[PDB]
Amino acid sequence: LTADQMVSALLDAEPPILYSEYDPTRPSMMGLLTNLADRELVHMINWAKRVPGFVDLTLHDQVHLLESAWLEILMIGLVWRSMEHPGKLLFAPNLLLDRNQGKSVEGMVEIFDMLLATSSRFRMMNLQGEEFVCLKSIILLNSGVYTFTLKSLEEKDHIHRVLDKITDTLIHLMAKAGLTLQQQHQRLAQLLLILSHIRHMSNKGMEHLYSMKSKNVVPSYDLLLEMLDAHRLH
Amino acid sequence: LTADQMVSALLDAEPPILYSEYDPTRPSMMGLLTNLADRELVHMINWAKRVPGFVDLTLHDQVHLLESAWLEILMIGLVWRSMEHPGKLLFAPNLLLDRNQGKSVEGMVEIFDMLLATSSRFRMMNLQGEEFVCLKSIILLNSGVYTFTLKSLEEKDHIHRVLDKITDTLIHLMAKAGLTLQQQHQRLAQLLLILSHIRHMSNKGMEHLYSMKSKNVVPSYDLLLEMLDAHRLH
Ligand SMILES: CCNCCc1ccc(CN(CC)c2cc(OC)ccc2[C@@H]2CCc3cc(O)ccc3C2)cc1
Ligand SMILES: CCNCCc1ccc(CN(CC)c2cc(OC)ccc2[C@@H]2CCc3cc(O)ccc3C2)cc1
Repeated sequence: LTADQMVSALLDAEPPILYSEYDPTRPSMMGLLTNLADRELVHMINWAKRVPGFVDLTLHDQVHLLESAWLEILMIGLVWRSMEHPGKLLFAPNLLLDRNQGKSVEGMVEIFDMLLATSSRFRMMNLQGEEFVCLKSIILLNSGVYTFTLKSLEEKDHIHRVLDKITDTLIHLMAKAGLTLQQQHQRLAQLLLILSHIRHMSNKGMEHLYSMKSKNVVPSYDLLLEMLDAHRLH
Repeated sequence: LTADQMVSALLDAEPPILYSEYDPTRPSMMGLLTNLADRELVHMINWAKRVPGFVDLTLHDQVHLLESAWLEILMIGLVWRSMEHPGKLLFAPNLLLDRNQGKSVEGMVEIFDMLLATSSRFRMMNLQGEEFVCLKSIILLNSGVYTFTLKSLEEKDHIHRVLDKITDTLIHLMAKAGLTLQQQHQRLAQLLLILSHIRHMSNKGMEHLYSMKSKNVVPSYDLLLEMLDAHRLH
């Protein structure tokens, strides 16, 4: 694929923005966030299978990547959605929350605060949609590569080749916009350093989920495999 | 500073490699690792104060950065030390451990495994010492920038300016070595993506320390401030 075709593939693969399920005519938070994220995950699977190179991996490796990255992907999506809404997190168009509304759950305002900080950072850098889809694909391919035989060596080589292709695509987007070569590598670095903070927020979020001690709230490898291991009957 | 002078400053600022304290004539693990890391932290402070731009920050902001980054810095140092020792972690020249020797502590082999994976990754990329010192400085300036007034806006602007200068330095190292422009941004991206895994390992390690429920094992803000807030009487 060319860089322009890579971008086009990623934009067309974008998942939709889902709504929270609550009667708007009625006067709770963990349940809304749980239901929303669970519905988003199904669309995640569909999106990941359209990330170029992802379906060339073994199904086992596909599951490992999604297992490691799913919460990071949910959060970067949230941060991107919330970019143009200072001080608020657009979990859904009908669920736009501020940090005060997170005080009703222990541990929530801390996570809200980091998401709000990342969204403000996105805003100051004026993150573009084309950069955002590249970053999200990078998360999917990178976050689990470190926890994977002759086959595994070939899978890791392919992942790094795709990641390199995404780097080239980000640089190409930046060159097309008229940035100097110095501005290009400076902006590439700034965007990739943000991914370390997204990892950070995900780990804090995973801590919260595991503390909930709920059977199904963290998606199992078997569930993720069931979702990814689709048949060809449709 | 020029890029060559930046590199020279970072190399000269490097901390020493400390030894574990144990009678080698005698026949335990958490205690050795605790003592070693605590002695390393004092040298960390000295090193951080020599990272160009770091001492231009407020002392409050200096402490915040070190509080967020100290375990990441310890682990990248470990991974770098262990690079030329496949399957082992060189905690110290007299404490070279394999993953089997981590099975004696619950949760240890999992952390060992991620450190070993990162060290193998360093080895395959043939990480250079000049790149390593740049990456370590990036960790110090980046890992806490998201949890910080007119003064704070100026502090964050300065941090991003220094980070941009470190990006330029990494690219300069790569250009001097004869890499193409494409190889330069591909390698920059590969190195910065590794920092997301170092964040990951640090968060898992922080989880372990907080579970220990030991008063002094996680350095307090006040302790870090006491260490950083030095007088000019020597
Ligand atoms: C798919 C498998 N089962 C998912 C079940 C599930 C998922 C998420 C949560 C809520 N959670 C866990 C980190 C959370 C908690 C907070 O304070 C404690 C603050 C913010 C959050 C996220 C922040 C990102 C985010 C993005 C979205 O797109 C949608 C929701 C959220 C909530 C509960 C249960
Ligand atoms: C400075 C303030 N007080 C520090 C007190 C302290 C620090 C560290 C640890 C041990 N720990 C916590 C993550 C650990 C535990 C493991 O399994 C459970 C495996 C590996 C580790 C690290 C891996 C990196 C690393 C690098 C070094 O340069 C030296 C040691 C280590 C151990 C205990 C107590």
